[PDB]
Amino acid sequence: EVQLVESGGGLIQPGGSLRLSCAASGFTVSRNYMSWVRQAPGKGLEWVSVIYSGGSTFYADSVKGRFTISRDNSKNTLYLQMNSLRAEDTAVYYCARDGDYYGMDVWGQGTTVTVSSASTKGPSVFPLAPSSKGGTAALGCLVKDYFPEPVTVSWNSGALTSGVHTFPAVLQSSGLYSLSSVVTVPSSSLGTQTYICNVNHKPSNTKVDKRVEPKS
Amino acid sequence: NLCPFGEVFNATRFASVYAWNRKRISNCVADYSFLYNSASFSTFKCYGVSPTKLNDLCFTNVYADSFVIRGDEVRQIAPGQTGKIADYNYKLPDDFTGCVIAWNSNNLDSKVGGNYNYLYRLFRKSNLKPFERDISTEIYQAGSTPCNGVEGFNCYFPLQSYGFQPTNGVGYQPYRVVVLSFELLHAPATVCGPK
Amino acid sequence: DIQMTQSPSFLSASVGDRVTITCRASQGISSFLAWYQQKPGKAPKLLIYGASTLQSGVTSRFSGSGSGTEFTLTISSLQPEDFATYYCQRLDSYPPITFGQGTRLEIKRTVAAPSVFIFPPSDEQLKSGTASVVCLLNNFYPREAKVQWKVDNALQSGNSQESVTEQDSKDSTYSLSSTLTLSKADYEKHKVYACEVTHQGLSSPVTKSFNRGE
Ligand SMILES: *[C@@H]1O[C@H](CO)[C@@H](O[C@@H]2O[C@H](CO)[C@@H](O)[C@H](O)[C@H]2NC(C)=O)[C@H](O)[C@H]1NC(C)=O
Ligand SMILES: [Cl-]
Ligand SMILES: [Cl-]
Ligand SMILES: [Cl-]
Ligand code: NA
Repeated sequence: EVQLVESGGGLIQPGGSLRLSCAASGFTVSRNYMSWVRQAPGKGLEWVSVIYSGGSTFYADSVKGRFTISRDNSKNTLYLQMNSLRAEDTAVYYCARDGDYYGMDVWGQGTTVTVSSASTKGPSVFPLAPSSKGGTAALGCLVKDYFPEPVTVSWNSGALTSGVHTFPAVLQSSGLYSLSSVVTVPSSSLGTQTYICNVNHKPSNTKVDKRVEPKS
Repeated sequence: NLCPFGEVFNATRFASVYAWNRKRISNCVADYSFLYNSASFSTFKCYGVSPTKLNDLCFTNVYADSFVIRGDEVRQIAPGQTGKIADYNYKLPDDFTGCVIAWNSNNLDSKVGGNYNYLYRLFRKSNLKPFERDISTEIYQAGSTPCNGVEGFNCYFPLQSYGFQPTNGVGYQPYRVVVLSFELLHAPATVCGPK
Repeated sequence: DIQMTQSPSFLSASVGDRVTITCRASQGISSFLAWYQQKPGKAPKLLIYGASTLQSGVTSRFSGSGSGTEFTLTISSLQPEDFATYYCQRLDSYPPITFGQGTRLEIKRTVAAPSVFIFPPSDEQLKSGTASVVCLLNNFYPREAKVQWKVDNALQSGNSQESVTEQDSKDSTYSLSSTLTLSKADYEKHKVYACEVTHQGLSSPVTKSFNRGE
């Protein structure tokens, strides 16, 4: 089979070091241009590094002097050693067999790198209470100040799935993530049906059930 | 008896970099004035030798290598460089003694719709030694399966055309390059300056 | 460096349509251009190289054209697996190596105005010293929408963040959440909190507001 299998990504503090690996099958690493390309959350593709079959190596300006691309022919494997990591290095990293004029035809599955000085923390869950004013109301949960990703949100232990929008988390300037999960329900159900959001954040072993009801 | 530097610098056709031309200059009087006065070259860099004193020096032999590359790649025609050209097409030694001269030739080597005569070697297992010339056209094997002379997966034709178009940015436009190598050995010096 | 600019950023189409997306190089690069496709959470897939050569195994419905500065990717008959993001790349394995910023191809539907809701901060959060006010824009199309926070009729800039869902799998709309963050003291220094939503489906902007307290 022709494939690239990546590993080595993970969570690390700024200034730390991480090695990514990329095992190849279906072609020889030492005989090709091999490139690393990364993709920050919600961004486009950024070329990181390349190694020629003859051994020449090149780097993008953003990582030059901090990253080192290398290979092991006996294992047919590409490596990227990342030093002096910074928050903006956070990305999914892909390896690829590069062909210059022939483009990059074989890509790995990607491995995720997160560089942050934030402490691991479970979220606070606050209600987004249905307004007191077709009769459809909206309610929700604000899942605030957690790290790292991800959290999962369900409603009424899975029995409420229709009309649920759980938004992508945003990274706050504090380094902690925040997310909202909302649901539209019939206004007539506000008095009778109980609505509970179930928030799971496995990195902190946090499970929260927050009851969302009208306010006064 | 003046050295035929005009046959090299003013040649109508230039070679591809992978098949760079070498002219052996010997038994003649070398006048290097055409390099100083004109300011018609965009690159004039000398190593191991003083540029302004070339007319005062004698040498055992001179070599004039000539080819065409991209402007972006002229920086690779120097000692200690890396990249597709220096690694797979034309390699200078670390102790190079001579000069590199280059000028933009977009009006001569670019053609509308792409000029496909100038090529560069794109695939090669290892780097070139200094002054090595690889003219092989065998299909490059990128995997374990032999190619048997047919292109396909893991089987690339090793040369790629520059396809010079006049609309190219300056970095992707053709540049003509002449490398003068100066050889001083324990032999009679056959190339001297004026007087 | 030679820049690579893709247009447009978001492009909506239907199944069966003929679609074209454009990539512009700031300087001529002959035919040294590649086209890639990427679906969310997956790795890029090489579609075209040499501006016009179809990568083996890729369906013939993809065609690349152009040479110099203007390049186009054309999908002759749009199939549902084509909805993805598309990138271009200058072909030259030597720094700098530049990709276009991408064009997301999305499912076209009719215009739907957002239903807007505002949520004051909970008392529980106010106990902690921070106030998050949330504005929800539910089930709208197209994605372009503008949320403007107003605090006592003063337009707020630099203290809000927003998030947009993926296109809903069954009705093809989007939803947007915007969060305005203040300290407790700043929040208590003002009365009227409002979000004003402008969207193609609204004749005029819709404002949802509350007065701090009741
Ligand atoms: C290449 O050809 C050019 C053009 O014919 C030569 O440059 C001219 O040389 C004559 C002879 O001294 C001068 O009178 C002209 O003024 C030069 N013109 C320009 C535009 O430079 C050049 O010498 C030739 N190069 C070689 C190495 O023979
Ligand atoms: Cl390699
Ligand atoms: Cl760009
Ligand atoms: Cl839009
Ligand atoms: Na020479």
